[PDB]
Amino acid sequence: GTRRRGRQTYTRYQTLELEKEFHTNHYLTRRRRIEMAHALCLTERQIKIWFQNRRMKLKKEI
Repeated sequence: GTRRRGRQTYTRYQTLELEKEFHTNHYLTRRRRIEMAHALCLTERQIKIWFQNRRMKLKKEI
């Protein structure tokens, strides 16, 4: 039905579960990414995007 959805946003529930994750680990593995697809209930590539935009927005660690 709806496979080609056009949305470039994220919900608090996602931004949160994604924030804490990036805080604990810097790099996400293949299996680790899938583990998030369940809790977050999103595509496997969706997570990569949040990491590509986030990791790019920030730099180094204070």
